[PDB]
Amino acid sequence: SMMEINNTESAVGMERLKVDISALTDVDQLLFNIPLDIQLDGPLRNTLVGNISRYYTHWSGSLEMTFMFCGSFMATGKLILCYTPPGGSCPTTRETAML
Amino acid sequence: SDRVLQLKLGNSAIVTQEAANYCCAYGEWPNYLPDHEAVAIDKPTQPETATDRFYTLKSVKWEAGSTGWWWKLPDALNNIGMFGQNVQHHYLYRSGFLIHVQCNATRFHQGALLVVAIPEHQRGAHNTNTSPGFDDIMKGEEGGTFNHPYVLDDGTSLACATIFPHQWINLRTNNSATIVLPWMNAAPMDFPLRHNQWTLAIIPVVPLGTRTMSSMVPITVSIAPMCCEFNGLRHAI
Amino acid sequence: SDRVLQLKLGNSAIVTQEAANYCCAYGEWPNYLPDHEAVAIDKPTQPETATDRFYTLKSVKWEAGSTGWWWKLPDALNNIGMFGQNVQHHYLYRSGFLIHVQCNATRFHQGALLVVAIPEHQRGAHNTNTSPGFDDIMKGEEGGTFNHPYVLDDGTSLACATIFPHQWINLRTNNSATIVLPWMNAAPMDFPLRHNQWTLAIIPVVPLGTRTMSSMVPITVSIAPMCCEFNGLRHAI
Amino acid sequence: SDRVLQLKLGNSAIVTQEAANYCCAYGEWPNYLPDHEAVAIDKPTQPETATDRFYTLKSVKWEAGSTGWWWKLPDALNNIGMFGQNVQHHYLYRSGFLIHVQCNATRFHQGALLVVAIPEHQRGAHNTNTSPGFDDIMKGEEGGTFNHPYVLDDGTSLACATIFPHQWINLRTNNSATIVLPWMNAAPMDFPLRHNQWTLAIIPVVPLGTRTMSSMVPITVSIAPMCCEFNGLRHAI
Amino acid sequence: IESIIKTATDTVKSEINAELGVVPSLNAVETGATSNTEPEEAIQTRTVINQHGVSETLVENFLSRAALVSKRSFEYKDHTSSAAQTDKNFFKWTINTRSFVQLRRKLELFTYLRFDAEITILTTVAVNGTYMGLPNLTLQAMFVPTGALTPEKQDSFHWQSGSNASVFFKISDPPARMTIPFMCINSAYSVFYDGFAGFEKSGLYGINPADTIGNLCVRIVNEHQPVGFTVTVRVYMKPKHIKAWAPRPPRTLPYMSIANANYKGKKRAPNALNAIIGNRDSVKTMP
Amino acid sequence: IESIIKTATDTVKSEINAELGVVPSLNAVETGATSNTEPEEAIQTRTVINQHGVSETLVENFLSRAALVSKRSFEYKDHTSSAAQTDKNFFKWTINTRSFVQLRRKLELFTYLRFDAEITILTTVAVNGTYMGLPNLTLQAMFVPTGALTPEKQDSFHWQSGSNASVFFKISDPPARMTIPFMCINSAYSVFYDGFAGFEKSGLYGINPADTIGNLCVRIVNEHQPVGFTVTVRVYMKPKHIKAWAPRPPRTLPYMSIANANYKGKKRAPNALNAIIGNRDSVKTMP
Amino acid sequence: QINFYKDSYAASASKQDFSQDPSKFTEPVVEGLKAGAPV
Amino acid sequence: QINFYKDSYAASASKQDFSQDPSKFTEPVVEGLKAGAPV
Amino acid sequence: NLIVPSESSDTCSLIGFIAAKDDFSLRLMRDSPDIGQIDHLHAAEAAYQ
Repeated sequence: SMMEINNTESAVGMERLKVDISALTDVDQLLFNIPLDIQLDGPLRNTLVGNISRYYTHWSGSLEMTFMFCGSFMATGKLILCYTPPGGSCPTTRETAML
Repeated sequence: SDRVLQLKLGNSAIVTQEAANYCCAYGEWPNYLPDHEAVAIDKPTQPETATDRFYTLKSVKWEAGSTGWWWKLPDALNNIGMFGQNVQHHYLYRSGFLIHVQCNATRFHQGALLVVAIPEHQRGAHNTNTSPGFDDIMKGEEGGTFNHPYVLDDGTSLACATIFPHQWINLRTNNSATIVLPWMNAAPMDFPLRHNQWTLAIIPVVPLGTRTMSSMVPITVSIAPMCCEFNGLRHAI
Repeated sequence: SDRVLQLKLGNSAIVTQEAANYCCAYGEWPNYLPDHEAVAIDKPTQPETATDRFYTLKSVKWEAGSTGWWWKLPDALNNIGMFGQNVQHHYLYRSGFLIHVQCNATRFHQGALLVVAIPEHQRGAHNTNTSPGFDDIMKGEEGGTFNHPYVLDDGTSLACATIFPHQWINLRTNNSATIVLPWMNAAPMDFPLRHNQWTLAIIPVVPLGTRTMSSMVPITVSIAPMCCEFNGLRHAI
Repeated sequence: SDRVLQLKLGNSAIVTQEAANYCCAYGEWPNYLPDHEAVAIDKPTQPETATDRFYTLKSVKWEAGSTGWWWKLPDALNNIGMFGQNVQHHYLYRSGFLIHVQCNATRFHQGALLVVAIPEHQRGAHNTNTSPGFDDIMKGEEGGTFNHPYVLDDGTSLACATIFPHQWINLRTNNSATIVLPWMNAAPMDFPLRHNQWTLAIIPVVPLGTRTMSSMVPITVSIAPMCCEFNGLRHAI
Repeated sequence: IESIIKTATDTVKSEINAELGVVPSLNAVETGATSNTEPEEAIQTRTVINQHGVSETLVENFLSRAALVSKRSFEYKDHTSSAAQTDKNFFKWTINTRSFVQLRRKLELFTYLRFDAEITILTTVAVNGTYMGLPNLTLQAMFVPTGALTPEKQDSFHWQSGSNASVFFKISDPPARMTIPFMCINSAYSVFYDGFAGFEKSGLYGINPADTIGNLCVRIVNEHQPVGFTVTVRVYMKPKHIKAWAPRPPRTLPYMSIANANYKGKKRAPNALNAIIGNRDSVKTMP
Repeated sequence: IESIIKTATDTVKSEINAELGVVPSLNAVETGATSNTEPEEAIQTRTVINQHGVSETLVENFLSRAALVSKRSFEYKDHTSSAAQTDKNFFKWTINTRSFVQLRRKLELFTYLRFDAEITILTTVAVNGTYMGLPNLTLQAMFVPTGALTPEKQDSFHWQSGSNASVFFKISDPPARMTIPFMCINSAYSVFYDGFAGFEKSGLYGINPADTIGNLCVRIVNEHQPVGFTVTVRVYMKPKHIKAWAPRPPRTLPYMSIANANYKGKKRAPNALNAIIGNRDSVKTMP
Repeated sequence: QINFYKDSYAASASKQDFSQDPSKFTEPVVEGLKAGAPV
Repeated sequence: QINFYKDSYAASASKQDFSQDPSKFTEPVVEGLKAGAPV
Repeated sequence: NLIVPSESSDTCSLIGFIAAKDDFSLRLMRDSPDIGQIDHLHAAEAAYQ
């Protein structure tokens, strides 16, 4: 089920469920990041994995994030989707995140 | 292979060349009512090719500021063809549905439609304590428009609406969605004019956008009832 | 079939949908050093998932007047992650490499990249008798740029450089190249900070050109070391 | 027989000629995490000779008014060698420890060191309600000094501290103590930078005394991690 | 393929994977299917024997929690000079699971439900006031079905209960506990009813007539004391033998009425109409 | 060698012992081992068939004693003109085994514990005052886990308890008794945690986040009487099905806080900082 | 467990139904997808 | 003894575990000591 | 990089989903922090009138 990754101001209603990506002129650039807090009011809260889990206190197991690209057919592109285990802070450069 | 699909029901066929591996709702296929589940004791009529066939609704204009579209079943078909005449002359109906939704555009258009079939979509109104009236629910063949598609017009969420039987029309991948609905009720048959059991919802999660020549892109809905039974023959309304 | 490819090493995966049937260098696959070929008698460390994984380098801007790009292995990875820490703390290394090069553009762009892996690319300077210095060879993660890509910066020829393990990224056919390099030396293990064994070279034989909207097209290099062994543990430099 | 002992781990050996029949903590030997006890599902790295080896800490000066010394594991080793680099680049660790403590003097010196390994030595402060801060607990390679070794700095007693895995360095009998610690936690793996599981404590129950020439007698601590596993690879801090 | 899952699934060790034609991490959301990418196919895993049971997320256990469904304080006194709008030693309640939103959001995670209702009735007494002690009052909770007549007074002849099921219980006793069967005239309760109750177009929207249980009429069997008491009755429903069908998105906006599914949302995020999750500065902003 | 010991060991008769090479009474403490000198090897013993059982020093029996863990008097009255710092017909309690030092010193004889908690709740009522009698009040002890919301008032909507486990009990009843399972996310409770709770360096020292149980919120379900009552609730924990690991020296100095292991010691011996055993005149002084 | 009533709905909660079929919600498509083959 | 609950942690205290291994605290050394032979 | 031609829309969109896997497990049920009433659902008092 959909994540509200675009939980920002000036994202009104159904615009919150999508992340608009554009052509950039710098390399290795960050697009978005997802706070993995389900207990806190973040992008994972109003999901089927989020709402049912908040009736419970403890949780275990693997999560899968699926990203559907909704550009045109003539849109090409390559993304990297990094998951960083805790212990540090969040990675901000792609050199740091692909580790 | 799984991108081409011909759906033949009755005297109606639909071919499509960008499909997306059609959805059977809850893994279930439509059947007739078996004898161990029947209630109404009279012999049902089963007009097979006369009703189990694709009925094409009026197309809606997919536009820039669109919120969404919804049709309630069998209300969208209660006045079309021989399915509509069997509804008006009988007290009970029982059918599953084969919904095929069509929306194509060029390879320079983008957009994503959530084509979701919602069982018992008991709608709510906005900012009032009054329940939705009869004319707010029973739209017929025209269908309705989502007031707030983000909450599915019932206080729930569009985000979690993928728990229902759904497909997507992503314009870069496919141009059609097909959902095969079984009978979905608490009872075996039902009065079709005061109860809708499936709401077909089509929602722009990603809006239509391109920078090429701005043609009209519509969204067309073809719904085939499947395994129609009708009980309690009387006059028409 | 052979146009899609997922490369899973460690905690890293790379999917690509326009591949070109990846290259195994000289028909060889990376292995660990066997006992009948070993020299250094101490027990090696084999950090399997910690080092055998894709490390993504900094992307380079494929532009109009580009001559080429080169990265020397393992110099490009001597300071990245746990592969870099094992290099700094050990005297000997032994690994093969899985290089995946990414470059996509639209169906209106043209261009051809020779993605060639050169064993022992002993460079030369231009118009001087002086050998290339340390800073002209050991560029690290940044890599270098071909001064004269037509002669491969060593007096040889770009034309005959298809004798080496190579692929092409022709933008109308594919958007990725993958070369699987084994251990390539005269000795079994090697000191990684004073010897490079593979040079990944990416060369514009056909330049980038289109008449559509001029986006930035970069070239990204992901290199996975394979079957890493390290011998001669000490302090770091 | 049981007074001589060579401990070979990795590229490190330690011989001692006055040993005292080394201690296995709770009768347990270090192992790797088995599949029926594992939690983290990714493949761990097991750098065997790179991390399972003796790391020698800084020696402390056994003096006349000494109260004691303590090192917390793995905090004392989180920044040493390839064990430290695996700690900084991973989220989880799992290891046992082989602690060898060295203290020799002449046959005219006396003294007794309680070399005790304390699981989960949750320290306390003196004469305040404030918990010990981060800099009061995480001393790193330097270690700490007992404020009140008689109560083990936690309100308990030094007298009953022989319930823990311990040995003694009595200078008339031996000059070394060796304790082999297994994994000691409630969970299978652990975050090494916010949790210490073993505290090596060395305490002067009998102080150093002689009437011969007053040399410096130090106490040296060599700790070998054993059966190191690391999970959750990321960048370093 | 239906199978009996008592613990969570185990993980198998996996190797270096590099194969043409095989892209396990690529998917098609457009099919309407969830991604079938395994952890073994995305990273290199180890063998994990997983012993974590799944028995607490069973729909039986998820719904068999006793939740409050009704709550009335009503004055127990002489009601001669009292208003006609006031409860006069008794009350009536049309039985529904919509009045309290803890149970309501939980039951609306499903389209159809079939359960037996274990009904627990708790009674509290409190003096209006001087304080003299709490009386051990006897209460009658009578179950009046649909079409049967409800009492209009406390000494009425409807409390005779020749066929209505009454329960007579005291305040000092343990709380009165019965079990209402699966009572619907259909094979499941319609938690949502996309339809109208009657054949005329003036019928109510959103309530199945099959969902109609009836009335719970509770009186104090005692005659009134010389002083007044505030008697609070709390009714607790605990579903059991649950079969549940066709799960739904949870209610995100605050409820407005028990009669319908109308929404307003909160004034700001979270749980507002145009924002369900509270806002951050940008999509690349991490707290 | 692990073996089943149900009674204490027997004594065997022994003879005159005079043998070279054999010194059973000489030992090496430096090895870290306890002396293995037998009574048969030190004196001449007789045969004693020892029938003394060991079943009362079992860790199960040593810890399965119901001990007090919580205690609150709180006023049951109308709380309109009361301070915000006062308990207003309800209280909250973050559940811990550190507040009372009888159980705390006993549980801190071990490093790790794994037990089920049999929780007994005793309630006492007393009139503030004239005396008129004690009311049979109904209490709700609701178990609020970590991350769930706690009630802020006595008539709050958190007491609806759609999924929280509540228990409704009266003062005149026997005390309310439940069982909390082994609740930790690890395989044992860390009685001592040599570490920090968060990933930032401002986290608390000495408390495992896995050790966090939650909140015990107890209210009086009754509305307030015309007079005031002081209601005291005592919560008793009884560990059961105990597995215990790695025993520790007992706490000798008096505790200072429930949050840590800080020490001051008494002013003089016994149990002072520089003297745990009270002093005698000399080591050769016998009372 | 203990049920001394003549009606079978009076019994305690039946908490032993460990059957699952997630594929009626996660794979409702007509063609069973492979593990790594493209769709 | 009497346990009419569906959860096995609800049972009474299990006071029948008479296994001991004192040698993990009293003889934790690697070489098993003799009775009278010197160490 | 996101590289589109001139007639495609220069800004493209992603929709991110999340599920759990079949090794996922939940325990220790509590009330959900999401829902909350304060006073007066409409027609709730009319169920007593």
